[PDB]
Amino acid sequence: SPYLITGIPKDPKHPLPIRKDIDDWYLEQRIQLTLFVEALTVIQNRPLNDQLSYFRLAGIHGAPWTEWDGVPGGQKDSKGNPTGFAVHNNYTFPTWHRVYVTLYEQVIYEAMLDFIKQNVPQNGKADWENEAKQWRLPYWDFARFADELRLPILVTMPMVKVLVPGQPGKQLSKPNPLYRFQMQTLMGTLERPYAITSFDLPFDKCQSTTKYGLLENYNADVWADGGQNWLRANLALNEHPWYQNLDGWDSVPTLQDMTFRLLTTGGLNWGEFSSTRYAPKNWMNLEAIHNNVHNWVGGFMFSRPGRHDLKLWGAGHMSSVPVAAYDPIFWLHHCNIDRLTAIWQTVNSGSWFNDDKSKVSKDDDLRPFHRFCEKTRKVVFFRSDDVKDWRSLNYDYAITKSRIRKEISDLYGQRTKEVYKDFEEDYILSIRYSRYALGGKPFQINIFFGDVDGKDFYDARSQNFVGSVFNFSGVLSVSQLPARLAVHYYKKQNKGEVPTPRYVVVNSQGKAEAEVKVEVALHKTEYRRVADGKRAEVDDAYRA
Amino acid sequence: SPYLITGIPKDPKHPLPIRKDIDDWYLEQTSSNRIQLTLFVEALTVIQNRPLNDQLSYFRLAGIHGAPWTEWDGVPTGFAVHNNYTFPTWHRVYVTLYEQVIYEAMLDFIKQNVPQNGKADWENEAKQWRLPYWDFARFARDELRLPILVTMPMVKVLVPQLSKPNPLYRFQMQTLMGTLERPYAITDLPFDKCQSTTKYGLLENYNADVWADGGQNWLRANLALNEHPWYQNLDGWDSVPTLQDMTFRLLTTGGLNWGEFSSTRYDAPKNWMNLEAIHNNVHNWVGGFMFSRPGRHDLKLWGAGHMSSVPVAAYDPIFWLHHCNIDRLTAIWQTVNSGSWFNDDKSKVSKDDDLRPFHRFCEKTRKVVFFRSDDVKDWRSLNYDYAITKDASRIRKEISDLYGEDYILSIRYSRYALGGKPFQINIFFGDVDGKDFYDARSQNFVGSVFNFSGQEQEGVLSVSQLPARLAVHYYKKQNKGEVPTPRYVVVNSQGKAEAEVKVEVALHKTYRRVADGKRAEVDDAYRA
Ligand SMILES: [O-][O-]
Ligand SMILES: [Cu+2]
Ligand SMILES: [Cu+2]
Ligand SMILES: [Cu+2]
Ligand SMILES: [Cu+2]
Repeated sequence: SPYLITGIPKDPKHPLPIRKDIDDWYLEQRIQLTLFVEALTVIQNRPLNDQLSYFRLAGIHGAPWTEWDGVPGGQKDSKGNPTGFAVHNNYTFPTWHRVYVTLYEQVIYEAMLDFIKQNVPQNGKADWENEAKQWRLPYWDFARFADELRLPILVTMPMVKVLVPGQPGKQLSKPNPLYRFQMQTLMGTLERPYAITSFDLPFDKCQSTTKYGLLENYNADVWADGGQNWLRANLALNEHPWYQNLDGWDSVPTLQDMTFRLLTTGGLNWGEFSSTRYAPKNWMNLEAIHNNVHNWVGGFMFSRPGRHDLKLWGAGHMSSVPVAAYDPIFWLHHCNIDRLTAIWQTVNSGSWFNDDKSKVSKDDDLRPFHRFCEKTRKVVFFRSDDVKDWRSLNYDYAITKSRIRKEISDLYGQRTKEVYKDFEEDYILSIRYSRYALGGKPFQINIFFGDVDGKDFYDARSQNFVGSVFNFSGVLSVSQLPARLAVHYYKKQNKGEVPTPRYVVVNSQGKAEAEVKVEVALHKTEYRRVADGKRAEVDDAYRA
Repeated sequence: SPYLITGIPKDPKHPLPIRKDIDDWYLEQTSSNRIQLTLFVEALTVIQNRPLNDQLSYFRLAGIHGAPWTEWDGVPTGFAVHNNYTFPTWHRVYVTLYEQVIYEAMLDFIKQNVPQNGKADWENEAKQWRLPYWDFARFARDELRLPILVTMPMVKVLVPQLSKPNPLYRFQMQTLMGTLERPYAITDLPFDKCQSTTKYGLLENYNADVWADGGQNWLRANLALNEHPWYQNLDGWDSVPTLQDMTFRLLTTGGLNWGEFSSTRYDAPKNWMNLEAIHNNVHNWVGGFMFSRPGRHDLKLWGAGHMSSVPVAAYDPIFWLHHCNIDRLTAIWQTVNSGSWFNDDKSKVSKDDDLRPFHRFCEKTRKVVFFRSDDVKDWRSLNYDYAITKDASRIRKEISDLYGEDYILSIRYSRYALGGKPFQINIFFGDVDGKDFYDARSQNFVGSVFNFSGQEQEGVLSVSQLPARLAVHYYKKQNKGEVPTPRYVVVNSQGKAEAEVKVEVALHKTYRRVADGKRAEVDDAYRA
């Protein structure tokens, strides 16, 4: 039978339960924690031929590009480009992923019920079923201060203590299914047709998902499980201009600034908000922010030229669209992207596929996700209008359940406001590029104000770095970066002059790509364009 | 009981088998017939899963060294010898104990898992296997590194093929070590809140549940292991890892007596480069000892772990691989200093100390007695060897191949300067950054001395030596030829500077003292 995606079934006793912040949810805890851990462990341990195994569910998103729920799987097109179900660089990006997250949530809920049926004693039946019915997939608030932004506590824990129903007072420390996804062998040697086999990282050599764990110049057996370098990921997540590392300047995490802007800027239409797909004012979009977070969580650079004692590179699944869904944090990230969509919808209530560009895609089938159309009595694919109201999938968020503008400021606008207040003008960077510029491989666009260090053009530790744009998806693509504070620093160092944005396109070997076109400009409001960007050159040894 | 320690029994098919470099061995084993690798993985797994009342469980064998300070083998401060001249010999017997237990567990594994017609092949491999050593001072297969196998969470083994958790990656118990059953509970750093050993995994500003298993930050460990002067960070200067230089010097410098070579104990200065001091820094570099740092930092390079901590270091499986190489360095030095064995007025006293709790049978009396140092002067009597000492005629050239005006830093300190707590003495040439006085990334950093401890015997202090030739050469070039006055900072586990700690630091040149060290002030928020 087709798998009909409904969201968790509606119980009068459980009216629109909320998806909680995963750090809040964990800190308060332990039946729901036990349920989620036990259910997800079962799901991750299902066989490859079980379509509701974790592997096959993550598989929907990308590699290994197989069928799912009876829907033919993908393949490389005539361009040489892998074709799968997930939508990137198009206006259905938020709605495709809305249904995807709901699928995952529903499968977990059903495994929770099966866990209760097999493991909980009569005394505890109804309480445990009650918690299953109130549970919803937690979100990771990547833009909320945990002083700094952080990966969820639970994601950084290799083991988690759970309850043992029937043995009161007894708890067990179990492998945490949110920490990593581990298979029984290297993903490159799975049974056909499931092997993860173009990609520029050795994901065929991984048994487990990893964050920053893949580096060139280590034994290939290290890549089987490169570990969870969550401290490194937290560092990347707190990216900000380089000058803010100097004494006497305050910092603001660029991710939080971007998210505050995304949620509070008015006058965007759906097409502008929903996607990177292409007034530079309106280029700050959901998908661009989501792309940078993918990069910062997983890492995308496998190597770096030269010799470096401190090694800040390292690659991992979340930066790679074909395999990102295997990392258990993928779903928590997309749960928050769904939350951000709901928030924006709530404060932009008429802007639903409302422009001439996105209207073309409004009625796209969101394959492979089935539902029953009661009006025609047929099994059909989800469409974006079916999930316009996320509440018809029987979940909500606290923030979307009157005080939403205040809550946005309180969660994402306090630091920005505090530091900006020290300086009444805004500056932004516009960035436009082609996701195909490097034959489909990912790349990072880094922008600098002032001289670029030809051996160090990578991150917030690089002299004069201002911000990055990550080409996750591998028509054009756009993004936007805050630039106000970095321009102020530059003006201070350079007699008030406005800086020329300088950019470098960095590939997964940490080298600069000279023929990837990027259009970068600096804009000002008391927006007008005030400087045109230029490519910076790097050292000979660092040139692709 | 008693458990008689003998080394692996002699087998005429296996004359004096060598303890191999663990990276070479792992590549031999994987580079399909991985029988020795399977044997070591499976046997150490079984040993790690033995119960606490089994004195041959991993926990109890590690417990000999320090916490939780219980009996072992009927023998009622840990047993481990530190800051004394029996440091190399006590640990020689300890490593042999570990190796023999694993071998016996290998035989058990074969009896349990190998079909009858395969047993001879598998037994042949067990009998050839010896505990591999970690060559912490050899460039790994550009830089020094933790062993390949220590950095792998999972390892593929034969089923007499299958991926299994790697018992060399961590030691994991089923509960937090603070809650174990009396008397075994591990109850400074929150080691009671650990279920697993960790490298750099304990940081203060994170949820305590993170500490249950702080992970294996092996990239950070590798960075520490490659410690060298800050200036070698700059374009386009060449770098030399201090650990490799120290090791080359330890092995090639003639004229030390056993007392000088064997220990940090100080009851001149050119002779303060000793085995125990190098071993101490490696402990720090593998595990990390700083739990916190004051002030605002984007890049967080601190974090603490078991290997930096005397009472719990033996729980980390790399402990044994590190001590295997310390034993190899002893054997190399013995080979090139053959007349120097507890043979000076200082160390002679300690030679007949019983190496408790380790039992052996005396053939002269047919009694069970304790090991003494002279019983293991010849390590081959324990039926193992090292390639480098089995072929001794070339030893000088191999040492050079592997690890190879002079200026040296001398450092004399009390292990109990902070009441027994660990600390790191960092030395600088030039101005010190009052908010960054910690490592190779800190401006003008030259090198560190780690106090591996956790009051000192009257009249007893500790010494170490650091290479300084390249660092002085740089500072003079950059500073109008000025010979640098060494500046020191004594750093505690909170990343703050301990000003009420007196250390004796001095710069010597070919040796004559040419400069006296001074304590560097740091920012107020960074002062202990
Ligand atoms: O979007 O993954
Ligand atoms: Cu996606
Ligand atoms: Cu995504
Ligand atoms: Cu010891
Ligand atoms: Cu030691």
